[PDB]
Amino acid sequence: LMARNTENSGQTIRATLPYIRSDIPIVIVFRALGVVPDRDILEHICYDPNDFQMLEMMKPCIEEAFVIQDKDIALDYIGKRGSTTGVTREKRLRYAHDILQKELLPHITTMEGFETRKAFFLGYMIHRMLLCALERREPDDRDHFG
Amino acid sequence: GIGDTIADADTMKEVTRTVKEARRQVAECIQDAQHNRLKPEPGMTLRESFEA
Amino acid sequence: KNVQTQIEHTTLSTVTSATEIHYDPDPQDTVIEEDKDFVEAFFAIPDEEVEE
Amino acid sequence: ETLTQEDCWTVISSFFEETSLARQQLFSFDEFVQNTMQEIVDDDSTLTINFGQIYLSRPTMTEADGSTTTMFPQEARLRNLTYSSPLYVDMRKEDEEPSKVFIGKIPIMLRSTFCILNGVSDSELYDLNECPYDQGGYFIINGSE
Amino acid sequence: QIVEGKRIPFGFKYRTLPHFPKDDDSPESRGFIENSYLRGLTPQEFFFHAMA
Amino acid sequence: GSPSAPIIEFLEEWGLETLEDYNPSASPNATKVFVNGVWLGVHRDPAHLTETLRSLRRRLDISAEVSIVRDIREKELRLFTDAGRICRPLFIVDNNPNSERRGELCIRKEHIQQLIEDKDRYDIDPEQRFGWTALVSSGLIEYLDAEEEETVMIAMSPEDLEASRQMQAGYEVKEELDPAQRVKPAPNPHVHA
Amino acid sequence: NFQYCIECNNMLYPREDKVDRVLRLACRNCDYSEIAATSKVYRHELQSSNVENTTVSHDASTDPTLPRSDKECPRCHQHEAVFYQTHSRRGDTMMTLIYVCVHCGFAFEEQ
Repeated sequence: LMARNTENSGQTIRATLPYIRSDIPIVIVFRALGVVPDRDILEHICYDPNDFQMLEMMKPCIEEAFVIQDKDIALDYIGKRGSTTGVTREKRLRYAHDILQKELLPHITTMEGFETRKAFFLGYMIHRMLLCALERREPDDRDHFG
Repeated sequence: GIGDTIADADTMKEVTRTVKEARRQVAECIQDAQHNRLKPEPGMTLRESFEA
Repeated sequence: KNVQTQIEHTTLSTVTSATEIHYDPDPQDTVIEEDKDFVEAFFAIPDEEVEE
Repeated sequence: ETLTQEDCWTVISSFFEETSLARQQLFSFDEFVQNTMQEIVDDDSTLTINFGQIYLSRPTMTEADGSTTTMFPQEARLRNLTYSSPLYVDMRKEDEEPSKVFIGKIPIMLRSTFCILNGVSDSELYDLNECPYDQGGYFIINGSE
Repeated sequence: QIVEGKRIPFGFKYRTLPHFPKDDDSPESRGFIENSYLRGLTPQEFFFHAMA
Repeated sequence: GSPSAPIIEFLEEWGLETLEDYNPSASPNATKVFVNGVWLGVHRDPAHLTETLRSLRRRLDISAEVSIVRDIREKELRLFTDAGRICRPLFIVDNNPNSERRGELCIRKEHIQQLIEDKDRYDIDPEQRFGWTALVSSGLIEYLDAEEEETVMIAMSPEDLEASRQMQAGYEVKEELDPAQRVKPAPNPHVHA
Repeated sequence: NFQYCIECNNMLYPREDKVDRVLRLACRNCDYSEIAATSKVYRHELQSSNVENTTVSHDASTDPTLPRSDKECPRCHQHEAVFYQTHSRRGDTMMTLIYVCVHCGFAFEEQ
């Protein structure tokens, strides 16, 4: 999520998506399932009205996808396992699809034609986050046990 | 022995009296601080200066 | 209290709600959103250098 | 119609009549066995050689200058004997019939659905040098609990 | 009885325990016994004591 | 643990409970439904959906190890079943209302005497001296998960329940007759049933 | 309010109409350009609530684990009413303790 460096920039959110490799802004992954067009992406997260506050935080999030920008590049920015390999595109794309079917939210379903299901969960995940920075609830309790 | 632990019967009535007589002292706090008439301060906060 | 409130950070802590950005062309633009406006007009009327 | 406290016990006594102590231990192993395991071997039963269902076999022992006699713990244990049974998974190579080949040994947990005792009456536990109070829960690998 | 400088803490949910309403900021629940090791302690209490 | 399959059978099928999309604008909300964290479904009136599930555990039509949740503050209806849960056999109340005015106790002295008919056992078959192994098949005691507690409201002692029932119509308390004992919290703060 | 726009539903960037001198929104994806809806643009807000009506306890009556009042259900009609507060992390969000009837759902406040 990040929210420091009053100089950089506007409080922007990211992701990891194990087991490789770095940080990957959110819009990048929706655009890698079947929802590239904007607006629709926010529909999975929040629901206007709205409530721009909870959404606004997106501004900085989207900006991270101001280059995506479709389905090609998306899968592209995923070449980093790893132990030095690839060469380059086609291969990279294949790895991305594999990840989306085993790594990206491995439960739910590991079939093939079920990428629209994992599209909401992320929206659900990040729905929770927003509720806390805006100070709308409280951070779950690790005490459980329960 | 136990006897050394069991307070006088008469004088034990007056114990249970000053305890249940401090319920009323919370009643006048559990409900009186739902009408925003505490108040708080210092060190804060308002929920805490109630707990206090 | 002269001093109590004579050695505190202060700064922009009274605003905390807050900062709004409105786009207003002509130096005589507003709207609202409330009342005000009138005060602004009075400040401009005194045209003591407006042009500058 | 009111319900008294002395009754509650007369309820929760029933729970310990059947469920007993350590019931789940003891049960999280009574289900292994058959159980979910025959499907986990099928998740990777491939090789450019296929794995079938697996025959359930009671805990035995095979030794040189000896023979095939099943275990009878705890008359075992002290022979520092590990208390397992053999696994037998039908392998596929093609000759219609499978192959029933042995694949290592799996250590059984005393007093289970597939143990040497399970449904044995108190009067018959003694004969075997056991103790009607034991509630299982443990393994006797290498001779020690 | 206490704990980290605050009478029996809530959680789960908005309640001390599942034998109480919600928002029960009363002693008759939140860590606070009325009897001594003579009567002495009540279930809904016994635990509060053990966890302090 | 219990199979995660036959569980959705009683969910997608009933009812209606629709999967796939169903998001833009309408539905939500319209609350949702997870199962083992697997949010496949939207479902509307949770009302009918829950009571009817809970009655599946009381007949044992489904594994008795299943929890249920109704987070009326965060929406959702989480439904766990994966092994590793902890339980804790309780008594219930079942308040419609319908029979016996409003409440109250879900077991009758009858029940108990019947239980004792099996302590004297064995001496029969299966059948099977319904000793607890059936006291769940008869929706008397529900096993509660740790996360199921949140949505529930247990009582401590029957005496407390009886006092609350008498108040629902105004009934003396009688606190000047009790002798040295565990001074309970009397009477009962709100909490109607 | 800053929305998307028909054609290629996408973000909407701000843009002044110098010459004319008026508001006008647009997107960086296509070309669409709609008029403004208000002089306002962006707001800060240090925090002063975020619930107002926290719609809408529509699930309090079925909350066996909640307290209840006794008669006095402003409007509608009937007795019995569940209540509750807020309390979120910090405050001091006093305690605008609200309520809800069992045969309705009128968030009847109170001092």
